[PDB]
Amino acid sequence: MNTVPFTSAPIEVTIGIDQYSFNVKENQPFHGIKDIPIGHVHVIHFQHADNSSMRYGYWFDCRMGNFYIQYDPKDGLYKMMEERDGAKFENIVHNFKERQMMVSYPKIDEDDTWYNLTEFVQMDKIRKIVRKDENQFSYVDSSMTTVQENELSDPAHSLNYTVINFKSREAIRPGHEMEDFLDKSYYLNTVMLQGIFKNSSNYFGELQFAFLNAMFFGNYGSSLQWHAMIELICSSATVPKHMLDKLDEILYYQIKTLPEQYSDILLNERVWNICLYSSFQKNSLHNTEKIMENKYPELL
Amino acid sequence: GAMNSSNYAELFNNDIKLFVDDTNVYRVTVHKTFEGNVATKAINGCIFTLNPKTGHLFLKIIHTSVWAGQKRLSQLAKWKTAEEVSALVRSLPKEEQPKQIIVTRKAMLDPLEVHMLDFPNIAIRPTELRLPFSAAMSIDKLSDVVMKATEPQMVLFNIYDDWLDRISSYTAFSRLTLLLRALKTNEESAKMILLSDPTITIKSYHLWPSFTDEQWITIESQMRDLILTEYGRKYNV
Ligand SMILES: NCC(=O)N1CCc2sccc2C1
Ligand SMILES: NCC(=O)N1CCc2sccc2C1
Repeated sequence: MNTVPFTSAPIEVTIGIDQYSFNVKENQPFHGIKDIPIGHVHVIHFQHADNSSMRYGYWFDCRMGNFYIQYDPKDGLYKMMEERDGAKFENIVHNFKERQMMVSYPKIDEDDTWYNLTEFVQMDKIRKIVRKDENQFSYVDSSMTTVQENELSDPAHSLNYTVINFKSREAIRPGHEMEDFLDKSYYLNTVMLQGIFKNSSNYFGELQFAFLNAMFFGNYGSSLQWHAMIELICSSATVPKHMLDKLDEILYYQIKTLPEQYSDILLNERVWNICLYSSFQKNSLHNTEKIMENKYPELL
Repeated sequence: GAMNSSNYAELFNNDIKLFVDDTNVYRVTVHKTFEGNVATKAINGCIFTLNPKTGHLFLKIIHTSVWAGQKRLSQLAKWKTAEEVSALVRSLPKEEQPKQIIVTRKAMLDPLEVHMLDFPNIAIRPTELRLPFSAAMSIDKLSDVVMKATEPQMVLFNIYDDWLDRISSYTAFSRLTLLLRALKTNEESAKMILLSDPTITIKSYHLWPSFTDEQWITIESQMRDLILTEYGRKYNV
């Protein structure tokens, strides 16, 4: 179990750690989160009490370093930092745990939600979508745009998702125009899976990361990426049977974790109605279709 | 964006453009089988691709053989149309290629867009206008060449005959759309109007009769009557 200590909490902020959220009052004696499960990526995120504009946060993996949070009063946000001196860090954390100033990652033991949402998400792949290579952790906020978005304005601060575009020469083989546009298996299995992602684990990893950035930061470009990656699979007549079975499970837990009161913006009616009711895979996502119908029969 | 009555003069400026109508590409007769079921028999069709400024009709005849052994024909027809239009553009010298292609039905947008990915600078556009191009098979010489074809074939016609010698392309298009609207609302009446007078003839290389300027005003008037009437006979007004 690892620890993300905080230097202090000078401004009133709602802090989220994965799917959980808690409030810290201005200058309350808060010195971090302890008992964070090793073996997964994590995200620690922030919404200031004063300005509900800009949710922001940090993707990290405690196996890759000792990280802490410190408010910066010049740039006005809680910044993640790495401590290189290991003995210094252990001593800081031990003092804060002794004085009981850290809240506890409240993992119910029966609870596999965070695993099911980050199964294929790797820190090494996150870092290639979010470029800032002097840090082992990756910053994301609500306003960041995607590479494809910038093609439709700062590249250093972009989300470098894999561009998917159904009416593009990458997507459409000369001479197979109708075939490839109505059944995207070529683009899925050859261009993206074999060519770009190499395997379905990396594909599912980007899909899961996009959903999480959409849900936790309301990042609009990530929501577009998540829906596109779903649509490309649902619109392919030929998909490995293990990928369809895993997709159903992935989407189930995403739909299950989604806040009910954000479903109106984070879910695209056209994509979901097509995927569940018109597409080649309309019959292949039983768990996802059942939870969608019981939880959001309106959207449909 | 889409084309409507607001931007109606753009059709006659100096940017090359083509209208594409696919209505007549996949044509069938429906009939009963000996077992009392219903089947279709396809007949020859055509793509109607027209430069509205010059009257240049590129009429691509779609022979029934193109459908043999194919499924989902009404959907294939749209992609067949787009493949032929793309082939037509590629066959033209760069300086004759259109800068815009306007489709008369929105279902052609994605098929044409996908076939034209190689032409990023050709705009594919829909229209809000209700253009009567489907009545093109009511023009006798066009219907005749489509029905006699025994193989795929492209036939070149000027849909304005010689009109541009006397009238502008705005006026010629307006006359065309009036003639075609009439033919579409009441083909028999429309055609009686056009050929009532034995003394007026159609030149061998023309589609429409050789009318004087004065006779066109009378003709054009007679066509507007028909379209109003048949709108009463159809709306009891
Ligand atoms: N949302 C109720 C709350 O205030 N909690 C529960 C979630 C977490 S995770 C660490 C501390 C807390 C405190
Ligand atoms: N005066 C020439 C003319 O009208 N043409 C020839 C070129 C083409 S391309 C399609 C139709 C036509 C009709």
